[PDB]
Amino acid sequence: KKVSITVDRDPVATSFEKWAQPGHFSRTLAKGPKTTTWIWNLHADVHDFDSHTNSLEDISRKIFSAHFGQLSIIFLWLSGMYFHGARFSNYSAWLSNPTAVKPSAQVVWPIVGQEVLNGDVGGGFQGVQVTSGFFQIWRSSGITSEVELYWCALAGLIMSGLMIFAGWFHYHKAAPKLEWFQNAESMLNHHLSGLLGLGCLSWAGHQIHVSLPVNKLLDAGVAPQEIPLPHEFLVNRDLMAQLYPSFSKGLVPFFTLNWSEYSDFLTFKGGLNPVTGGLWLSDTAHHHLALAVLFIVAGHMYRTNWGIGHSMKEILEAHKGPFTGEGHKGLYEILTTSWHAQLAINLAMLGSVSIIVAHHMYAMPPYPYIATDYPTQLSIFTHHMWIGGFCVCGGAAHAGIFMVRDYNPAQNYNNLLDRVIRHRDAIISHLNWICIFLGFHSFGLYIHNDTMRALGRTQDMFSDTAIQLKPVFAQWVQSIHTLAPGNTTPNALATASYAFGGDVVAVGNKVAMMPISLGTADFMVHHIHAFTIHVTVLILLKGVLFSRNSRLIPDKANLGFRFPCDGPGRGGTCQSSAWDSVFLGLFWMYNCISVVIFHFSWKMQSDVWGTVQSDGTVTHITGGNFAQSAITINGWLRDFLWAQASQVIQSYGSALSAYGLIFLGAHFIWAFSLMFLFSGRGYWQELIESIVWAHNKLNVAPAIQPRALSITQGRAVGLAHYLLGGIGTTWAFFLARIISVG
Amino acid sequence: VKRGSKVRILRKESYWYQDIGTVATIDTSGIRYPVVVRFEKVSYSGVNTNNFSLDEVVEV
Amino acid sequence: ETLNLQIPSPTFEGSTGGWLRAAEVEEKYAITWTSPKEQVFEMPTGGAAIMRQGENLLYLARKEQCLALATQVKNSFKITDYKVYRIFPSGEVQYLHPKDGVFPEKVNAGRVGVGNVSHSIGKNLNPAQIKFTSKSFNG
Amino acid sequence: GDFLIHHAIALALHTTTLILVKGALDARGSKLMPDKKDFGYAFPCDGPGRGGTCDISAWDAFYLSMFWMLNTIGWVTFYWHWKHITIWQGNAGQFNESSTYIMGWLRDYLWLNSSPLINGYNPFGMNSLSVWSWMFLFGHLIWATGF
Amino acid sequence: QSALYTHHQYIAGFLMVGAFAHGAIFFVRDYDPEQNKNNVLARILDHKEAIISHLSWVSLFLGFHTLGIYVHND
Amino acid sequence: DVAGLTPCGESKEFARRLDGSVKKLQTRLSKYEAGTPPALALQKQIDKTKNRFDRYGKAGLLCGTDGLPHLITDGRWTHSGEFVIPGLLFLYVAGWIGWVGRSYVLFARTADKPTEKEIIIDVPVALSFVSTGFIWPFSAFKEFTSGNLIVPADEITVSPR
Amino acid sequence: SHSVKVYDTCIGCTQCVRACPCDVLEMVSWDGCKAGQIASAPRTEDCIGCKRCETACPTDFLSVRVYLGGETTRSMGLAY
Ligand code: CLA
Ligand code: CLA
Ligand code: CLA
Ligand code: CLA
Ligand code: CLA
Ligand code: CLA
Ligand SMILES: CC1=CCCC(C)(C)[C@H]1/C=C/C(C)=C/C=C/C(C)=C/C=C/C=C(C)/C=C/C=C(C)/C=C/C1=C(C)CCCC1(C)C
Ligand SMILES: CC1=C(C/C=C(\C)CCC[C@H](C)CCC[C@H](C)CCCC(C)C)C(=O)c2ccccc2C1=O
Ligand code: SF4
Ligand code: SF4
Ligand code: SF4
Repeated sequence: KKVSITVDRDPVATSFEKWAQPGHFSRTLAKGPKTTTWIWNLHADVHDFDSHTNSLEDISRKIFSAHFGQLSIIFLWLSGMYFHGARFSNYSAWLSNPTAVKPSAQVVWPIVGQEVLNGDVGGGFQGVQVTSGFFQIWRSSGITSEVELYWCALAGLIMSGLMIFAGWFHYHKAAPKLEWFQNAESMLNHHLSGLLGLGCLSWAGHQIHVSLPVNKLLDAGVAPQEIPLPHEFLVNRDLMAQLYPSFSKGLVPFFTLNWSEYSDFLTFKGGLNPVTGGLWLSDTAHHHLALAVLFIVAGHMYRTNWGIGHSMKEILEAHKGPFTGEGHKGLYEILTTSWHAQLAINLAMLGSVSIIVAHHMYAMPPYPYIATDYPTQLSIFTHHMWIGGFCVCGGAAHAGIFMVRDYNPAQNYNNLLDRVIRHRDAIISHLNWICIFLGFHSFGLYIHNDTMRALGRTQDMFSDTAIQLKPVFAQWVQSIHTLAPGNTTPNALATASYAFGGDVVAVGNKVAMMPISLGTADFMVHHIHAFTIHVTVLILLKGVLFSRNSRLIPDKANLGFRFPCDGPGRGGTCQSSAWDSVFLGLFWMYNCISVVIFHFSWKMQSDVWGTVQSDGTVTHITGGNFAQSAITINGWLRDFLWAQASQVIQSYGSALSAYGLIFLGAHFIWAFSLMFLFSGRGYWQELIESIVWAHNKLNVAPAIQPRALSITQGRAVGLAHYLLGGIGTTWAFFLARIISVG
Repeated sequence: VKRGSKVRILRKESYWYQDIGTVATIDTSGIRYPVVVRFEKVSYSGVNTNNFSLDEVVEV
Repeated sequence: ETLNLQIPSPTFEGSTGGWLRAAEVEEKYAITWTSPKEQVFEMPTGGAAIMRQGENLLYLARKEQCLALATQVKNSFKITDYKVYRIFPSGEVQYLHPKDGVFPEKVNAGRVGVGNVSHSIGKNLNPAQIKFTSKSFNG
Repeated sequence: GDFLIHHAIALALHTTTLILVKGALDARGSKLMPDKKDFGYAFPCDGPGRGGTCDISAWDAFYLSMFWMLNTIGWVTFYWHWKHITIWQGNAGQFNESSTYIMGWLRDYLWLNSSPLINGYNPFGMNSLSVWSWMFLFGHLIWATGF
Repeated sequence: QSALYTHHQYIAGFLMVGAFAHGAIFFVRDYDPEQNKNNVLARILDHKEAIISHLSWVSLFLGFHTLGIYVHND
Repeated sequence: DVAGLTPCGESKEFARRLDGSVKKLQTRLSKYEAGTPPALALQKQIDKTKNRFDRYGKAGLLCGTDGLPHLITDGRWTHSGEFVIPGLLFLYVAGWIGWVGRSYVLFARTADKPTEKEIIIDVPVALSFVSTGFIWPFSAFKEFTSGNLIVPADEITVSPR
Repeated sequence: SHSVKVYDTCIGCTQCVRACPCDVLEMVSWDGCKAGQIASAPRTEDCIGCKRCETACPTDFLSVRVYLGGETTRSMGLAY
């Protein structure tokens, strides 16, 4: 029983004393401010626990309680989304008429004329149109009334109180010891089996006993208040049998392994529900049940307290061949003693999963009536692409912090890390070459096309009409997925997604999904994507691999993760740290995700979204101009940015005038950021000297001596305002455009 | 000057030029800069003490 | 005094961070030191190497790489028996550090002061007086 | 609208002058680098000590004021050109009404007058304004490369 | 008319920046404080902090209120 | 009137501004039933719009060709409520804030740790200072003439040149 | 090469010599200060211009001053 619970009782006293002493957590800051830099230095390093404390136990305790605090904030946020849906929304009107009422769960107060933002969203309601897709989530859950939304808001509030209590309790009353946190096998067993498997299983039970009957009654056309309450499905099996007759047999088919009895509600239909334009909820129920079994089985892999199971260290140490030295030896010790190494992995995975979520949710729209709510589809794609890109760059930020701080060569002799660092010149030179080749042969095709179109030579272009770059591999994969139902997935009835090919799905005379054809423009923008992803990897990988030392600075690890430079010598070593590669790689992340969301926005408006009409023909939002105009830069400038900025710039005096104002405000903030990015600290310190003189003249100089921001903070302020302004401008443009036309 | 006295700095390249410091000690050797002066403001380097010559320091 | 070229080197598996063509055609630097143990250190050019018990010898491209390793060994393993040499492609070896047997931060007799200016930094000459004149700005 | 743009021009003139004057008067010395005259006009910095000294030279104040000069002549020529093209149509009231807020400058000057320029070539052909249409994109490229 | 106005205003802005740049080069390189004791030039350097602080004030006074009136109208 | 402008009460374009602004609200009100909350809200807006235009018409503002009220700021007394009187109100509040902050900075200099008083403010003493600002012109001018506002040039640190 | 100067305000704290990554500076005897020693710069051909010496110095304006000059293979820090 070496996996055991071990707790220190009453470690830290619940006192307001250290609240009154800002900077108490570090020896430098606790002696008080003398310059304004102290103030910035206070906020910058506060959650950097391993810079204040030496011991891994106290660091682990602070992290566990901070995770409860984050959970409390998320639960309060969810409770507020449910409360605003219950109290300030037109959810009931939306349930009666989804394809006509526009969701709105935010109402403004009348103060300075701002009540113009309460536009006519429909259903006898005035408010701000919301695009988070909560209404479709609630309808998929089977909510059907505001009263149940009040109970969900209360459940969120109770959970939020329980998490903030638990964070206090587990830091101040009962803090686990380090040997409790250093149980990776136990934690994985419980998080796979218990967190994921039970979670999937419990959700599958809700879908089978609540979501599936309520939604079958809704899609038959029954009014929401005419639908029986969800517990009458739980007790009276006769009504559930009337909807799905397999329930007449109960749990005998489950236990005797006669599982094909349950095919009424555990289907493998594929495709979309024609009524709602969403995934079949019988498919999602079978999906969650299948995942639950796999996750619970996965949870029995690792050894905890009874001899069955794997040792994770033995698995890692056995995988070594003739190219890779000692192999994965020493990685277990890293990943159970370094929090930063774990955060680097988990941030890269969370970001990757968020980008996958973004792709899978527009192509296989899971919620009822979310496919034809085009503002929601554009919003949730753009949001999860930005979360993915940010989390992916934070994985490289904390890989750099690991290398600078937690990496020790004595325990990493001739293993995989040692070998990567010992051929990092070959890695970065080959990646650098790939980024040059791929920028020439992706963006230079655009420059070739602009020049030929400008010269009158349209036969010399890379286009469908002229020289053709055909995405043959992607077209072939689309063919395979269209041929799959009945062939390589024989029990499937429809394709996984209509994007691959097949029918046009229309809901409320709007296209839910239809095949997304690929041509020369799709080949070109996909290689644009491959190029922007490659260089972002190069900037972040070069920062992680050269974080400790280079040919330039042989002792970079002694300066730390975040230092501004090592002086003007050696020609100049400005921005040589690992932090400065995270700083430079967030710009290239911004560039990559901006072209991805622009590609999505133009391609869906041009070729997928639109209104079905007589004869079955479809009129798209921008009328199929992507194919012949996404091949030049002038086409993107004119037919995408200029043509679609009409709604944001003409929005004044309407309910979308808020987007019109945020468009300008973010354009302003973006420009304001370049003051911090193009300038240097020394100018601003000398300007502050003359302003200090004028304060000295009037005897009003402060005792906290004003300083220009540090070199690193100047870079961080410039990057933060750059990201805010660029993303905010895209946010305002995307939302005003798709609310007006979609 | 004397220890514990208040002085106005007259070194034009000092951070504390024309400000008041306090005399810490005065060397008696053949030192070029024998007067030790402490200040309440820190310089750009975060130092709050410096050596000065008598000519560089004036009593207030 | 002179570099005994036959001294065994620390065990190392090789890396791409080592020296290039300019080392065999312009100059290379060498560092030697005595170790009481057979222990792992970090190379200035890359990953980890293992120093052999007794006397070790390395070749690096920059003098700063030799001094970065020397500071690392002194703090980590308390080794101060390090000698840094400059070696030219003619075969001539130039002893570099510590230059007169004593470390620079410890005073020694017979050291002559180079670069010392008799006044404080604000007593320099303005650029205009020394314009079209060879006279130096340091007074 | 002419009142508001004249005050913006005055702000730009004062700010460009501030950087250039501060650069000239702090050229010989400051509190960060009191011996700045021994190093010349154009030097990179004095290193990361004393808090950091990036852009401390008088040349760097020329560098910083060049952006403000470009901004100033931008506001002046945008004003001249919008007021004159609206008078040349006979539609001076379009400038009179739209110049008092910034969205009028964004949609009624930049966006409205962009359309003949960005249609100099398109998938339907080209005309003699194609060369300016290319130079326009060329200008957007070099500017961004400067970043 | 548009090209000629734009051309000569851009030339003007470049010439005006260059005048101040070469005044800075004058102070660094050619200015001798001992041949200019208590001149107009030396007294400029004697109250440079006042000129820079006042220029900082007028720029903020113009900037806060011009941007404020424009944003108000918007 | 002044500078070829028209008083807003008789300019016809101000009247068209009011009429177009009310038709814009009435066409939104035409989609709702009488006692509903959107109908009540829009009627409140129509009344507020009419009140604003009526008040501006009788205030002595001068509309332009556009029909939007213009402000005269050359100093004439018939238009002092548009810049001169709001300006006097501003300078009183701004001088109050400046005088009160200066008084607290001088108090905080005489403290045990002067920099702790500025990130952790002594609220009773700072409220004592915020109350004193109502007679800042007299207090600040007496401060000036008694040689306590302006410090002499040789107690101020300056750059070498 | 870069030119490194030591002015007579040096208090002999030896901080510049310990901070120098390229062994440019050393301590020599001098009766001017209380510590009895002053920094010296005999090996400025090896100076890379990092200015770590200037960061280490505690006198009000730096006793050690580095003046970046002509660039060489040594002062550029080039291992190629
Ligand atoms: C967590 C997310 C969240 C968000 C973003 C919002 C956002 C909003 N809510 Mg909702 N709300 C939420 C959760 C949320 N709510 C929850 C959980 C509940 C259930 C209790 C409600 C119940 C609710 C009601 C009943 C109403 C709103 C309303 C509003 C709107 C105006 C709020 C306002 O101005 O009041 C401002 C109110 C104040 C008292 C101002 C307080 C400002 C202080 C100074 C903030 C200071 C924080 C403090 C200093 C932190 C440090 C602590 C200290 C010890 C130092 C706004 C759109 C209003 C609305 O929609 O009207 C149409 C409304 O009437 N909310
Ligand atoms: C079945 C057991 C189980 C479950 C469900 C969890 C669940 C969780 N752990 Mg883990 N953990 C476990 C065992 C378990 N742990 C063991 C044995 C160890 C020791 C090795 C740890 C050590 C550990 C650490 C060190 C950390 C976690 C964290 C977390 C949270 C991850 C963030 C997240 O997704 O939360 C959001 C998702 C939710 C579903 C929120 C649910 C909240 C409650 C707690 C879930 C369980 C409630 C209860 C069982 C359900 C009753 C159902 C009933 C109505 C029928 C999550 C609540 C992290 C964290 O955030 O700490 C707070 C963290 O830092 N765990
Ligand atoms: C699960 C996620 C997670 C976690 C736990 C951490 C945790 C940590 N990170 Mg990592 N990081 C993450 C995600 C995460 N980060 C991501 C996604 C990125 C990519 C951008 C990074 C990039 C990164 C870098 C580059 C650095 C860290 C550092 C740190 C540490 C110090 C935190 C601190 O004191 O900040 C205090 C928090 C603040 C000062 C908050 C201000 C940040 C922005 C500007 C405010 C947010 C703006 C807001 C959302 C929008 C405003 C609205 C506007 C319209 C007004 C801590 C270990 C630092 C370190 O040195 O650690 C050793 C460090 O240098 N991280
Ligand atoms: C429009 C602006 C712009 C442009 C063109 C570039 C261009 C480049 N950047 Mg830079 N960058 C920019 C903005 C820009 N950046 C900004 C704003 C930042 C701020 C954070 C950075 C930060 C940054 C970093 C940190 C990195 C780059 C890298 C790169 C290179 C990518 C490799 C490549 O595509 O080579 C191909 C070149 C191009 C696509 C440029 C256009 C050339 C086209 C095809 C036309 C060629 C015309 C031809 C030569 C004419 C010949 C005749 C003529 C001479 C007369 C390339 C040199 C990366 C790098 O060097 O890795 C390789 C890298 O690590 N950049
Ligand atoms: C849109 C872009 C932009 C803006 C607004 C500014 C603004 C300014 N610059 Mg910068 N600058 C920029 C771009 C920009 N610059 C670029 C690209 C460069 C080239 C590198 C420079 C280079 C530069 C130099 C070299 C100098 C300036 C100076 C100035 C000031 C001159 C105007 C003035 O004095 O009052 C205008 C004041 C403002 C515009 C401030 C706005 C008021 C704010 C937004 C209040 C809002 C508070 C709000 C509630 C906060 C919300 C926070 C949220 C988290 C809640 C001002 C701070 C000069 C200076 O500092 O003069 C003293 C100066 O020396 N700038
Ligand atoms: C109450 C304190 C106070 C006082 C009396 C002054 C007084 C002055 N300032 Mg300073 N200033 C202050 C705070 C103060 N400042 C703060 C907090 C900042 C940081 C934002 C600055 C930044 C600053 C700059 C950058 C400039 C001045 C300038 C000036 C002068 C002209 C007026 C002006 O331009 O206002 C401008 C005011 C600001 C830019 C910021 C004021 C912010 C608030 C409104 C005031 C501070 C409130 C404070 C918290 C009071 C608390 C009181 C309480 C404890 C009882 C004048 C000498 C200018 C100058 O040198 O002209 C010759 C100039 O260029 N100030
Ligand atoms: C940086 C620097 C350091 C030192 C050296 C340095 C190079 C010298 C210096 C550079 C300094 C620089 C670059 C200085 C630049 C200085 C400039 C641009 C000065 C502009 C002067 C314009 C004047 C006086 C216009 C007067 C018009 C009038 C009076 C019109 C009057 C009127 C008439 C007759 C007709 C209309 C009615 C009214 C209005 C009555
Ligand atoms: C303007 C500028 C400054 C000066 C900026 C300063 C001193 C910031 C001071 C602004 C006030 C004092 C606080 C700002 C508060 C704002 C109202 C917004 C607050 C945002 C949150 C932090 C609260 C630098 O120090 C600098 C350094 C390096 C490169 C570029 C620059 C640079 O561009
Ligand atoms: S410029 Fe700023 S960053 Fe680059 S070296 Fe000089 S100081 Fe370090
Ligand atoms: S600049 Fe660098 S190399 Fe040169 S003396 Fe100073 S610390 Fe040594
Ligand atoms: S130059 Fe500065 S750091 Fe070096 S010994 Fe002298 S006082 Fe110390």
